[PDB]
Amino acid sequence: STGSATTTPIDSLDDAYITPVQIGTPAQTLNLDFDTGSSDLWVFSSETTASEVDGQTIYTPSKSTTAKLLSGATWSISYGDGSSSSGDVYTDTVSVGGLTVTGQAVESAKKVSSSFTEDSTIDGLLGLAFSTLNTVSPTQQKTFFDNAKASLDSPVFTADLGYHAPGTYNFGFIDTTAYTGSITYTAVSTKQGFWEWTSTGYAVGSGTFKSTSIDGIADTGTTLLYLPATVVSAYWAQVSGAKSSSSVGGYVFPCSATLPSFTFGVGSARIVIPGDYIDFGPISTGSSSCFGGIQSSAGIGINIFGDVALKAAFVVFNGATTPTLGFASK
Repeated sequence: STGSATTTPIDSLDDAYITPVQIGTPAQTLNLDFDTGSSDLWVFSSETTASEVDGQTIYTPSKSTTAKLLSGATWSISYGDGSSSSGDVYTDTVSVGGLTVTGQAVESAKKVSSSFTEDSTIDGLLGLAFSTLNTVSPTQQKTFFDNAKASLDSPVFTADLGYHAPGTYNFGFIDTTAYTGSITYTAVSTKQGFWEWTSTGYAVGSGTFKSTSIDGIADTGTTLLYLPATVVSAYWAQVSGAKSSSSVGGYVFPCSATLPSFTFGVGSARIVIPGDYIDFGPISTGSSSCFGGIQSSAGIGINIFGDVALKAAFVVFNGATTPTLGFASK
């Protein structure tokens, strides 16, 4: 089997991407944030504290003939940005782009933090990291990809995120029309539960390539590119007037600037992030100070190749027995 679903930015900044997901019988369609940096499929639901719902579409398990309470199971998750959610668990039929999993753990939120409430466009998350990070207790549950794997033509999914445009998540096949040149594959460590890999270096604009190992995770659920302070300083030093602002929470730059591109290495291959991808616009409405799309990972504890980097590439998440990551230009 295969599946193919369109993923759409939630706003004009590409802050996140939503993908329609069919849950239950008859189908309830929720728009979920596909997140290769976590491993829980959780949704706004009929059980979510009413004051914490503001515009989201909810999953109502009582209206699904195939929903079953997973008795005794609870979940609770906290994300790198400080947000969180928790609740109980149902199993139900879940379909993505024509690909169906029966018995999928659907984590029903009783509580969500303000950040989720305030985002009316995201109805939940669908985790695509390794199932070892799944937070369901006392019986850990498998991701959608993990459950689908054996049925897939090939044990892969791909992320093709757009710049200010829709893109595609595919399951079970590689669309050879979706990228240019060849795909370069690189080793993955699953030791922390992430799609963790080592970039071979970087360049800033038309500058020379610096060969240096940068361990990081491929994370569709993170907006920006978070890299070591040395790398990020080297980038923003090429933008007149750019500075790190503790009041704003990172690097800002004059909105009048033209940003340089940023290149990262995948083996001997190179992925170029155009300068425009690194512009996240005014820090506040009407401001002439703009927020940078490359920020320091110092104090995160890990480097994150988030959407800013991934949307510059066609990315293969290979879930074979020995997992790997593939990157192609597009």
